[PDB]
Amino acid sequence: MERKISRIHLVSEPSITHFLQVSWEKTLESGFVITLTDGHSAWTGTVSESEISQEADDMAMEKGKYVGELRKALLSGAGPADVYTFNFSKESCYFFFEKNLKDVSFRLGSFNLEKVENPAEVIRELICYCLDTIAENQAKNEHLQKENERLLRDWNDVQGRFEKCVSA
Amino acid sequence: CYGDSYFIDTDLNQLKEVFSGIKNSNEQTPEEMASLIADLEYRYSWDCSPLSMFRRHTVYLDSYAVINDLSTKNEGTRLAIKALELRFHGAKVVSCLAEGVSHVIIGEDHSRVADFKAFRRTFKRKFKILKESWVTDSIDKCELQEENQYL
Repeated sequence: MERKISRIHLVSEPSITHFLQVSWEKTLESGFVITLTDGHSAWTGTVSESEISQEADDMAMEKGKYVGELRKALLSGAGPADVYTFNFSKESCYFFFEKNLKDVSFRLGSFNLEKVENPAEVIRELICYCLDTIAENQAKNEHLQKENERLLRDWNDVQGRFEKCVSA
Repeated sequence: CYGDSYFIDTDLNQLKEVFSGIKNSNEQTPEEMASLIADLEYRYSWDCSPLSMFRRHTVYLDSYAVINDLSTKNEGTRLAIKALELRFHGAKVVSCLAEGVSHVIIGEDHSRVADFKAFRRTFKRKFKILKESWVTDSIDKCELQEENQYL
């Protein structure tokens, strides 16, 4: 069980960012779960292997390359790599990410979204996971600093020993 | 005056003993000693040994950010160990880029290579520019590998 959080902008309300979470079990091929949140109310959606296969039928292009494009769009958030725009019609429940290549436009996918009765639970679990990750990374950082200090000490000792041997 | 004899031959142990006979001698200065080293080598072809073949070469390192500055040491990099190894091989390590320097070692950074070349063109005696890997290989051969391939 793994998941990722990312920041996306909406054309309708550019001034205000929205936060997108994508969670998968083993790999994106089987499917995953998506939630969109904005601090007040959130929507959710699901995707299974059947859905990705239908979309791949629509686009007639490699399964894995579609999966990788989705990976970069939803997880990497790499602006330098051909920025593209995520639009959302809230009332119509249509959250789609249009790809804007130079003088070319593509519709990458279609989606439907449903309003969760309790957005509080999701907007709490998000930040709780975040704080847990922060604590784990702080612990790992401390351990790595300790080990790096040990390595520097050993390097200095070995340098001194080499120097003494050459002097002798 | 010491143990060793004139007429009869002497073997390893004997030499050891006669050396143990003499207490010590520290009336010479480093320059002198090195000079004599070289001299006897030239007199009796002592350069075939795996080491000391660098004795005839003065080696400078690009271990400083500012050439001919002694206040900007870059200790903490492989270059340092390289230099020390050169010293272990008998290479006369020189902290200052003197006109008599024969070998100069440059690491992964080439930013200052041009400057080195200029200095070479300024010197009556030219010193070949060498990389760090040259020695790192030549050690295994215990011999002076051709510098051209490593120019």
